Amino acid sequence: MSIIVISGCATGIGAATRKVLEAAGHQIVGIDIRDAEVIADLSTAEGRKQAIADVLAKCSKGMDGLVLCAGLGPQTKVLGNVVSVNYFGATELMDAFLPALKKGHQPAAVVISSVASAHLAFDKNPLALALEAGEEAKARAIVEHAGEQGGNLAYAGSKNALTVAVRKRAAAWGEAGVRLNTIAPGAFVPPMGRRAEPSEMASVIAFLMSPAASYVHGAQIVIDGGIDAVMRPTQF
Amino acid sequence: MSIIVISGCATGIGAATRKVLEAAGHQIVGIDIRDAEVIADLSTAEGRKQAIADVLAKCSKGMDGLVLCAGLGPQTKVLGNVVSVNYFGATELMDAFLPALKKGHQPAAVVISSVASAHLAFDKNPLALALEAGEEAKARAIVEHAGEQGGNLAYAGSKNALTVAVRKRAAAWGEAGVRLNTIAPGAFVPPMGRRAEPSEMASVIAFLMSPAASYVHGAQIVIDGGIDAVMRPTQF
Repeated sequence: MSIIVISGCATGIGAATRKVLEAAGHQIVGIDIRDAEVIADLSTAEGRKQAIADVLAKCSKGMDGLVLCAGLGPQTKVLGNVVSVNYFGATELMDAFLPALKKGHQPAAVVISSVASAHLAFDKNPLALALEAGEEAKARAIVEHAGEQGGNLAYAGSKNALTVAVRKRAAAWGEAGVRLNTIAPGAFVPPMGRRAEPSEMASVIAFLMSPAASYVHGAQIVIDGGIDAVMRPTQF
Repeated sequence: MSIIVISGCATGIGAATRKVLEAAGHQIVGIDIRDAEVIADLSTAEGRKQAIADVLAKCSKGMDGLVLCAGLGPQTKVLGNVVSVNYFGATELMDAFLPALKKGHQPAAVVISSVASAHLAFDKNPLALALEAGEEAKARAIVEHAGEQGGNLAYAGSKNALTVAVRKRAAAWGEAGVRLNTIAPGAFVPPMGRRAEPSEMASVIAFLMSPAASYVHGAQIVIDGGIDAVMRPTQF
């Protein structure tokens, strides 16, 4: 009776989030290339469109939540997919699911960005304009024609653009009565002295999807053991 | 058994937090001008020194947590007190209590800053250097001689410096095994367009003080119903 849609549910944080939310009594409709109710490859427009239709077909009466965990990191073989999945795989889905979310009970959504979103300024983001304008081919070309790196550009650039996109939707989602927040997993040795377990990302998402976070909206919760605080003490 | 020290426990968020953590089974050692185990006024150096001594005497075996909710808003008659309580009332206590927290079980601390902490850049904060240097008289003089909007300066200035102070302690606190984060209040039912109840701040603090936030350290969690996102979409 309480459906929550989760992209990237097959592995990592997405898988760990499915576990915690199911323990809370939610019915999950997952989206991924495998081990998911909705099989889809979010790297292309056609793939996302079909995914959206497949999900909405199962949520004609609405959904209570949405968690977008699909994502590709640097080193990804084809860099164009990093931009497509990380940005459009999130933005097109959250935008298409808002109507359904609006009908839900205490509706909320969480988007997995990255601390890398703070490694660049949006106005200095080579992908910013293209991504905001919905120019996917252009954005993919940029990273595929990137200099030495390219991977960090596609990753940091897409995540930075993603966080800003979520914050720019705060007003509209607030009017619709749906909370929308992001978490930013870390990406040397953190002050807390260890690497995180996906479960530690999922527990924060569970908090953000619950009434305990009733007044939390449009925020980005950094989960990195303290690295960001050490690197950017004066920036928040 | 499990002691949690809470400053500003008599009213508002401090009171709401005390209720939630007490329900969680914690023994609370409150610090406030009234209705507290430790009666103290944190506006003076001697007052804080005495409060620290009185608290440590009750936590000889350590403490499991610390929540600093003491604070004064703009428009407080004597602006010097805003700086003293908001900054030193927090920094001297957390620094003095670290040894005790270090001895605790899954120790964590939460400091209540404000969304106002982001309304001024640390490098452009007229109180920054004085506060960091521990020059209380100098800092108080700055706001009491500011004239127009000296109240906003005292408030935004102390809170900005506070959030930076907490972030610069991330490395040391992490090495000590104690998590340290801030919440940034702004001012069921959708949050946008309404004020929050103190309980909605306390529920986030409860989360930050629990294992669910095991990898959250040095972070500032904004709890404002989305206002900050609307105002600063590209800053986070």
